[PDB]
Amino acid sequence: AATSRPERVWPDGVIPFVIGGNFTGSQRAVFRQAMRHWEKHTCVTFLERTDEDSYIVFTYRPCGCCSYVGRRGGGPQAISIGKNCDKFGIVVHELGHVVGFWHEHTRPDRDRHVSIVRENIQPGQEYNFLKMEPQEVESLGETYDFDSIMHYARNTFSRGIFLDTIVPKYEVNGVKPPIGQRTRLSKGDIAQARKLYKCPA
Ligand SMILES: CCCCC[C@@H](C(=O)NCNC(=O)c1ccc(-c2ccc(C(=O)N[C@@H](CC(=O)O)C(=O)O)c(OCC)c2)o1)[C@@H](CC)N(O)C=O
Ligand SMILES: [Zn+2]
Ligand SMILES: [Zn+2]
Repeated sequence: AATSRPERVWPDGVIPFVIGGNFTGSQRAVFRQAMRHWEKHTCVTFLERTDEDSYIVFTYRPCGCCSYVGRRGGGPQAISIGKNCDKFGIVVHELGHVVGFWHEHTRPDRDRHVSIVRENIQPGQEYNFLKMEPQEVESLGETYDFDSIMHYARNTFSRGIFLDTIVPKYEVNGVKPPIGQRTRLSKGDIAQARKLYKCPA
């Protein structure tokens, strides 16, 4: 679910950052490592902000709303981290928003790849499962990525942990594809980010 908006792509892949107060040394290091993980596999670079007008701010607040998708422009933008969402893989996911990715399951073509089980969604959280409108996403010829760091788990926003809200529609390597990994960027995330940022081959 890569943004279609050219203005949201950070110029030259350069993303200035500020780490806010109220984070421990340990948390600050994880933010650095998550950024480095993005840097190792793509042409995106994260720089300590000096006088840039547009930059990200690691903002201490409860997990949830919101981390801005792509470059906002004309000022700072939040990447929001709290006590229950400060681990490496979660920060890598939220940095996925920063670089310009929406959630994978919101791709305009997602109904070919996953079923949404509406009856299992927590009432009031259904809006999180709406597709992006087709003018808002350009997938750059890349296949729907079940292994994406941007993909929801099977029971995200579910009424109960044993109730699925998202079910892949078909098998990959003779098994239903696992979804919701928060370990590392997938092959697909890297390939798609490289296309989005026009990285040298
Ligand atoms: C109502 C939508 C809820 C989305 C929550 C979601 C999320 O952040 N998803 C991705 N983002 C969005 O969908 C989305 C929509 C609008 C915005 C957004 C984000 C940040 C700002 C911002 O930087 N605000 C400033 C204050 C300000 O300048 O007004 C701040 O927080 O300091 C934003 O500002 C309005 C444009 C919008 O994000 C989060 C869940 C854990 N998640 O998945 C994280 O990985
Ligand atoms: Zn997210
Ligand atoms: Zn993708």
